[PDB]
Amino acid sequence: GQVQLVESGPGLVAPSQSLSITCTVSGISLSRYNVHWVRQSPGKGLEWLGMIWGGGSIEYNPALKSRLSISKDNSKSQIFLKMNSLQTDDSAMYYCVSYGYGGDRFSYWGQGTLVTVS
Amino acid sequence: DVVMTQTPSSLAMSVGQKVTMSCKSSQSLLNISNQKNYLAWYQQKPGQSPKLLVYFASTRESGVPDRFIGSGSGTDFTLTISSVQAEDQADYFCQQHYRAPRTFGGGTKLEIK
Repeated sequence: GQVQLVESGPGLVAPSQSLSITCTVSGISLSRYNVHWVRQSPGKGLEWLGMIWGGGSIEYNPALKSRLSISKDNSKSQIFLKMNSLQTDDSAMYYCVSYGYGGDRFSYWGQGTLVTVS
Repeated sequence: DVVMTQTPSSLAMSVGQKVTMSCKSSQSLLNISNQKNYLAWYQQKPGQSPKLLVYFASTRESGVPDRFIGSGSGTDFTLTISSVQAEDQADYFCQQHYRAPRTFGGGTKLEIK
């Protein structure tokens, strides 16, 4: 077990209001791992949202890039997703996923968090 | 725009058979520099998050059994299951990690009888 990525969000949220999700990481060092934000829904399927590399760099999906913000806190082992101008379209199961070497795995895919923009 | 296309969208196999599912990119995912193909495979079972099975096109992840084998390169890849076992019934996606945005394939729904 030992390494866990637990994402926590609001569950239900009113539209055009802003989303905020936190990926809480355990058992690994954020400097040595890359964390991505992804979401999944039956209608839209799997969609890559962005990522923040071990060493600061952040990349976003060119579509949502304007409504997106990704950041982190290596001291608290947390990653953040802040998406604006919510539309009932953004409802999904959100996940943070990390990649890196040195652990009993190369990848750790979080639990998921349901965001129901309604 | 790197378009990831999986195939078939669904198939029905039976226990013990070799299962073959394809994944194709609109552009080459091979980094002419380290000669690694940046493509990963995932398995998703009911109400569970997806789990990585293979990366760099052929490198199995830990705990992934020897029966799953990733192959291919450039723009055409393949996930083979040497001998399927019932527990294998799941959704299998592929994601390209070459260029941002790291898009996913549409998935192939494997049904095991």
